[PDB]
Amino acid sequence: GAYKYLEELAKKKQSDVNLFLSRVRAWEYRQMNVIHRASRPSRPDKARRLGYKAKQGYVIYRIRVRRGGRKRPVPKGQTYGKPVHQGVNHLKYQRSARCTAEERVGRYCSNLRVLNSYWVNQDATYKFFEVILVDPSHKAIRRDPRINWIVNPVHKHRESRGLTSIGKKSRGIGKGHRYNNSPQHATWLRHNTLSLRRYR
Amino acid sequence: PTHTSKTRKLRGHVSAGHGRIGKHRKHPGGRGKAGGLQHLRSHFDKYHPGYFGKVGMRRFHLMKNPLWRPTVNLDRLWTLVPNETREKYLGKNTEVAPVINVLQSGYGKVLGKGRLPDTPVIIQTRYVSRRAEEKIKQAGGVVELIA
Amino acid sequence: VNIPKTRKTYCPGKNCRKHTVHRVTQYKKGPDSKLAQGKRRYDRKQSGFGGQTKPVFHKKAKVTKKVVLRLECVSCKYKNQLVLKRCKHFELG
Amino acid sequence: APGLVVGLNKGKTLTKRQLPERPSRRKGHLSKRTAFVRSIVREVAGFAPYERRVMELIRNSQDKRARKLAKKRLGTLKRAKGKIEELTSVIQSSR
RNA sequence: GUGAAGAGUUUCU
Ligand SMILES: [Mg+2]
Ligand SMILES: [Mg+2]
Ligand SMILES: [Mg+2]
Ligand SMILES: [Zn+2]
Repeated sequence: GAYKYLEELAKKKQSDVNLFLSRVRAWEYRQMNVIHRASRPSRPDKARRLGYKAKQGYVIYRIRVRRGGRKRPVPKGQTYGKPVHQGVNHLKYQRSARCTAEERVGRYCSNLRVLNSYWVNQDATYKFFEVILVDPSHKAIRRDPRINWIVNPVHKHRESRGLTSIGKKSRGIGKGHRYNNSPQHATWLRHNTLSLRRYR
Repeated sequence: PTHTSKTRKLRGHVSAGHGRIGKHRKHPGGRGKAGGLQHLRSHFDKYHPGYFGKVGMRRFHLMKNPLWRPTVNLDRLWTLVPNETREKYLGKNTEVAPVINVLQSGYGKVLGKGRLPDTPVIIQTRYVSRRAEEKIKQAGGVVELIA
Repeated sequence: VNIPKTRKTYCPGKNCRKHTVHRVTQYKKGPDSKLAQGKRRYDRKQSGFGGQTKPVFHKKAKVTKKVVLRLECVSCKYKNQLVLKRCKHFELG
Repeated sequence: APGLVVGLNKGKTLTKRQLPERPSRRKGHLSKRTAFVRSIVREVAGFAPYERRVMELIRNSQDKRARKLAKKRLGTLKRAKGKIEELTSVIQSSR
């Protein structure tokens, strides 16, 4: 159907069609609020594959996030420590800008659950994302076995605990030798806990 | 137990055995084994020669299972077999010769130390030394290689 | 000092294990590859904040280096190295 | 397949048998519907600017320059060689 | 981003 065509065309971000549409939409986005409601997904095919459905209780929000690194917020570049910690400028936040987009939209919609998010645009100053949210109080959500899980209280603010797709990526959650540091603190605890058995 | 400890004997002896001149201060030559090249050199060079420096190649991601190969000598080969098998073949004349599968006894290579009795035996092993194979063949036995 | 550009010496090379004529030259250090593991390690260590991470020699003296003679067997292409005492002046032939 | 632990065909000799088809290994095949969709999309979307630059170098017979540019644009040489072959087919498709 | 001259299939003022 149309979804395959939208998926393939979305891969062509340098084509004349997508370059033009990106320019006009980025201009339009910069004219409205940093966080604003989207009436519909700008990328319906991308939204579906990330869990979105066109039913009551699913909500799309758009947000722009400042690009670039994290300047150390210390008074006059003064760090009061050893030279290894004197850096102020070329530093980087450990969470993705997409994660920040989810965090801020989740605070903005504190009655909703953040499901997922996707990139839509960027200029030199901002990256634009659309965040998919679900109303756990809506009956259409609570009676739906495919999205029911998110009502349970263990899924409260899953974006704040790195439990969305981008949150687990930023946490380095993965299988095998490349992710041995694993959940870091839990792995660290296992290796730094002295185990003293009853030798009898 | 504390009752038999030297601490109990030093009650009333002011310096607790650590001297009046030199005392029992906090770390007076540094912590741990720091200083092996400078003020501890006369100890390191006398009791731990070879400590400082690098020797040989690195090997990234060593996995020891493909290297597994415990060894058994010829003088232990007949001890790997049950007592009933020894009595049946060892020293007798039989049409069949016993099979000693060294791998199921936990060995990957048969080495040549010691001697064998003069009875035929079939030694099943992944590896065998040259001298071990010669002595097995002199006893009338054979080596058959396995995986 | 004055050292002849040619000398007849024992050749340790496997094909000429005898006295042969050699061409004499002074040894000079090679030009410091960027791919050597120690340089790769040092460069990785020096990146980021923390400043200078390893000692650096700020002085220099004892400019009398031991003279190292490179002896090339004329025909065999075999090269040998010979060490002499320190000196301020060197001249081949 | 000597049945030893050393040599070319080492290892214990068992009765070999044909493993069944794993459909996950079909990935990477080109379905006829997907090829049709991509041809339509290539019609609607054009070529990326670097793709046009690479094709121009191909059309001027600057084969090394095209390889250097495609590798520089895409990262690896392996992706470059695949891209240059694809753009070469496009160029000859128009001829 | 969009257009015009000039320079020994191109991008520089
Ligand atoms: Mg989970
Ligand atoms: Mg005292
Ligand atoms: Mg004193
Ligand atoms: Zn020689």
